[PDB]
Amino acid sequence: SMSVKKPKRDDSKDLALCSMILTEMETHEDAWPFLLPVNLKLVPGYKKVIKKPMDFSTIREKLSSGQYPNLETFALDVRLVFDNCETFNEDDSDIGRAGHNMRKYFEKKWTDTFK
Ligand SMILES: Oc1ccc2c(c1)N[C@H](O)CC2
Repeated sequence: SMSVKKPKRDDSKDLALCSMILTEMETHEDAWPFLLPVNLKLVPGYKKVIKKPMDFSTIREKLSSGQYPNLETFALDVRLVFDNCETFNEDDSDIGRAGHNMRKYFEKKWTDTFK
C-alpha cells in the first residue's frame, strides 16, 4: 500500500528472455499452424468463432514495438494462441496435436526461465 513496498523481482532481462522463448517457439517443427494470422476471408467460421485471433508473428511485432507492459501480458497472448487452437480444432487432428505440443513446450520454458 501507500509507502509500503514489497520487494520485487528483477525484471530487467524479461524482454530478452521472452524474445528467446518466442524464437524457440517460432522454430519448433510443430509451429507451422501458428506462425501467421489465420486468413479470416478464406477460413470458414474462424472470424465469427474466434473473438481474439493471435499468432506468433503478431506476438513478435508487439514484443518488438513495446506493446507488452510486462511478461504476464506476453504469456497471455502466447496462451491465447493455444486456447484458440483448442476451440477450433479437434484434439485428434494434426493442428490440435500441434497446439497441445506447443503449449506443453511453452509452459516448461516459461517455468524454467521465470520460476
Ligand atoms: O483445416 C483447417 C484449415 C484452416 C485452419 C484450421 C484447420 N485450424 C486452425 O486452427 C486455423 C485455420
